[PDB]
Amino acid sequence: MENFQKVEKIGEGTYGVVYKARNKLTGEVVALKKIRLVPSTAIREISLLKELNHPNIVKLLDVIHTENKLYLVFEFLHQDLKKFMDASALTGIPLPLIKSYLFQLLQGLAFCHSHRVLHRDLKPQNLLINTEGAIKLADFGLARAFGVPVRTYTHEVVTLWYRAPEILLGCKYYSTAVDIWSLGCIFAEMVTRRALFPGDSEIDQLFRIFRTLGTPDEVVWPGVTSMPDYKPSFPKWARQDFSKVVPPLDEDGRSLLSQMLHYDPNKRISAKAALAHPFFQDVTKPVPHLRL
Ligand SMILES: Brc1cccc(-c2cc(NCc3ccncc3)[n+]3[nH]cnc3n2)c1
Repeated sequence: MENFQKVEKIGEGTYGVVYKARNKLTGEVVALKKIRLVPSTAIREISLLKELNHPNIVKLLDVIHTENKLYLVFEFLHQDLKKFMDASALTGIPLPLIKSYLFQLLQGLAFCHSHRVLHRDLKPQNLLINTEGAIKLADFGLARAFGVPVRTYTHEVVTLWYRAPEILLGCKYYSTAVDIWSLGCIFAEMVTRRALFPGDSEIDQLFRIFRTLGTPDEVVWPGVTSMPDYKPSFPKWARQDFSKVVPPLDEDGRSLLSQMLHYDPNKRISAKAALAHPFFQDVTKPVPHLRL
């Protein structure tokens, strides 16, 4: 830590305070993350993430285990998508830019997933943008390392808006399809300028999902009725047309959103397959209008 000078508190993450900081020797400007509670297991797992390098993954520069505390030093980026969407509310992110960002995030998932590494807590606050038209995933792999708590260290509620339904139904064993689902929800949110499923508890989240996509059953999701927190007593809602759910998204876009939104995680499109989807045939890399 003494090798850093804290420029400023950026905010309060899942695990702890996030600082913008300068390496007190090397000049480099970085994101510094203190991790609350170190266990041998988390070290070895964190250390596997330093090698998981990709242009659409926020680079983990260094892990520091000293004084029995744990800091993570990250490539610094100046804005997240949550804030960028807020800034863009009056007219929406232009579709060519939504496509570029989606395309790039799928590239980063496709990388991590091929090495068997999931995010598990994708969300706008976790997706970070620069002035070059790029977008990157933060905190990849940290959920397996440390868990995902209900409240942060500052009791701030961790949002459920982007959580896949197999998790909400108590499935113990997640696959990579959970990130696809989150990303699907983020994709719908960029398009409509409104969160898809803003639940404020687990059941409100589940039921919000149900009301839009239909209560899942053994037809669409084999094995569903036998998941840990499934209850025969769930209300049975009918599914809504996607045309109602995300206008004015185009046919290709709606078609892809649907596959990213499949109940059965096994049926849910992979990142790699999704990059091949006709939605992305005219993809480009526009530069965002950023005010820092
Ligand atoms: Br709080 C919180 C929760 C999850 C991720 C991050 C960030 C933000 C960020 N920069 C975006 C901002 C946001 C606001 N002010 C300055 C930079 N990062 N750069 C590199 N890792 C980062 N992790 C912060």
